[PDB]
Amino acid sequence: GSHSMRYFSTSVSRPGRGEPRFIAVGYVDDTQFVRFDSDAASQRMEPRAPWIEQEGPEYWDEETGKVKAHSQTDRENLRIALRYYNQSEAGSHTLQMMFGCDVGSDGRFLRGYHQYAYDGKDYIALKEDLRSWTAADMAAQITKRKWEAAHVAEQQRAYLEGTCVDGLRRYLENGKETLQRTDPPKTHMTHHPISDHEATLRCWALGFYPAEITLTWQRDGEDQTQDTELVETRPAGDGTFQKWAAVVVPSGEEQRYTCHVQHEGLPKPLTLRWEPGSGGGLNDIF
Amino acid sequence: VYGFVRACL
Amino acid sequence: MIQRTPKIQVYSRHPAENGKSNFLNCYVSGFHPSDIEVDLLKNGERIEKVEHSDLSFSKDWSFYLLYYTEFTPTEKDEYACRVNHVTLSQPKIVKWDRDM
Repeated sequence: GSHSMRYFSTSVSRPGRGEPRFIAVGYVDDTQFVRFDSDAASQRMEPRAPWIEQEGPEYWDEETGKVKAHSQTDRENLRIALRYYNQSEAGSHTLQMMFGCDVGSDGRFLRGYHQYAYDGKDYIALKEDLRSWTAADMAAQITKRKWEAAHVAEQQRAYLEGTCVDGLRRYLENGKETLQRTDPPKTHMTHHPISDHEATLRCWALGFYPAEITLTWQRDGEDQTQDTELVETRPAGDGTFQKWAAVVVPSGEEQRYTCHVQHEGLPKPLTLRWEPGSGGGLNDIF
Repeated sequence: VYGFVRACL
Repeated sequence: MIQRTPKIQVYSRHPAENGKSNFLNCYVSGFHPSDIEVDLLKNGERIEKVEHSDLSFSKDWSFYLLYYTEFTPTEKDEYACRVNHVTLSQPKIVKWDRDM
């Protein structure tokens, strides 16, 4: 199946309190494997996954140099943005960046990304063809014109289409154990009465990986599109994820509703009903 | 493998 | 300038059961700016040694962050999360409910 690598960076200015803070994180799919913190003691790139340990000191040197440089370059940028927008230096501002690539079952290149965001909104972005940019405002328009002159795009297509994918295939093979792990979700339901004539049906999915998943409430075959409560998919804290969906059911008609679960770990979508043999039948025992 | 981010706005 | 208040979910790593070690989580997401105060509370008082994930963000540029600590659920103790951000007037407190 498809896979992807991503590096996320965050730079925040601290008026009257020193240098801005730079936090860089790297993921392969939903698994974090590295990080960098400018205020950190070591002041060097660090491993956040077991399979990235098996790396020579040359890796940690190169990586530290590249990311430690990205700190400098983004610190410089905040300054520039201040001038462009005529903003006061006594105020805090954020600079977010995100770059990376995608692959298919093949291990072939699919899509690339190089993007920036200032104060929570898009600033400039590399288009899908990896040959032209998308400038949000007139400030970015300048940048876009400069970057075109400096050929920043081709330097970046070189990384994305080339290096980027190589390092991803290396991590997917050198990290088979975890990275190609497909954990099915451990479902079940909970019944919660709301009033004297209505009740709530919770549908749960736990310990699943990857994080992509789909819970669907259905009544007699039709989807409870806009009558269904749903939460964000949250990390369990150990690499797996959790999620739940709910509906108010006119008490008495619980069996009419069904919960459907789709996930990469299941050889087939599930169907759960509020009864024994579907997510709640361990109460006929001791 | 991290990239080479060295462009100014 | 754009600002988004956090979304909070306070839950246990594994299905809680009294007298067993487990993990208390508090997940904040969809917020901007990034600085945010988060404290886990045991019976109202702040739980000391706690750990959080490395700052990251979603496709829509908003930040997310997981705060956790090990603990032992008991039939009596009540655990909660306390979050503060600039978009709030008062620090927000979300109780831990092992059911919903």
